[PDB]
Amino acid sequence: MFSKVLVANRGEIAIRAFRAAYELGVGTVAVYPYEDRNSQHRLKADESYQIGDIGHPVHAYLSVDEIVATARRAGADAIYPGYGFLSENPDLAAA
Amino acid sequence: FIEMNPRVQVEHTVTEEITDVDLVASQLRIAAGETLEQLGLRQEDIAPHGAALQCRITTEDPANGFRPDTGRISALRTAGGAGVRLDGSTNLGAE
Amino acid sequence: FIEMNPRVQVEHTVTEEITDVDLVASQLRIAAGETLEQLGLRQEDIAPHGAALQCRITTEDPANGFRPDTGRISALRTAGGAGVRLDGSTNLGAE
Repeated sequence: MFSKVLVANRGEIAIRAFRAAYELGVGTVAVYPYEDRNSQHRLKADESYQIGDIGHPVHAYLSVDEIVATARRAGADAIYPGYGFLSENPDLAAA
Repeated sequence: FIEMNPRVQVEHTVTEEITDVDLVASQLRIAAGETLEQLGLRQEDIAPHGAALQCRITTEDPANGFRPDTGRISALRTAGGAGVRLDGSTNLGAE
Repeated sequence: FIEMNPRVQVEHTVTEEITDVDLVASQLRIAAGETLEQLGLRQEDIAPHGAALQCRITTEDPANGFRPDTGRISALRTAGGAGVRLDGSTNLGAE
């Protein structure tokens, strides 16, 4: 199966994805903005990274290139959208 | 035939309680190149049994409009028992 | 036929997960003078489906013997998700 997976989402869906991945023996990677450093999903993953600038926390999650670069740097093999954010944006699939 | 949502919603757990089939793990295994034959998901042993329902708890005030309210949580007591499932959990002192 | 326990144990939940029949409420209704006819507990629709298991978490130290350890709880993080049931819950700062 996949060696590592990156979840580009926030909240309980990220924790559900992490639990499902751990049940399958797959590593997990998380991304968070500065304003959301106190979320639980940050400490539920094996590795966490900070994305975006010092403002616009919502726009940080809507950045295909940054997420792709972070996944490439972390050696991930898959990206899980979840629901909401870039879950139905074709640019993510194209990238 | 209003439309077709090409993703997973927040209500899938409801069907997970009647068909006892994992959705996210099956999705991840399908993305890895598995068919619905080694997974055992074939259509002669899928039968619902029981009923189920789901509700969501928000910070909206039903008194002043329905706008969200922000603050620090000063007391949290959860629940559980027979036939109860909880998704998402905050902590004491959260903002 | 080692013996017969005339009470309810701490493991009944396990059968409650396969036969989805309430035990304590049925016991209370039986004590009120009800038969197993209005309750619907007749033996042609009782069939187990799935598997289940139960474990108990104690303060016993597997390092020094197995004696209990007393103290104040300084951190509690629970769990949950699909197919998880929790019975009994302490709180932060408990003794």
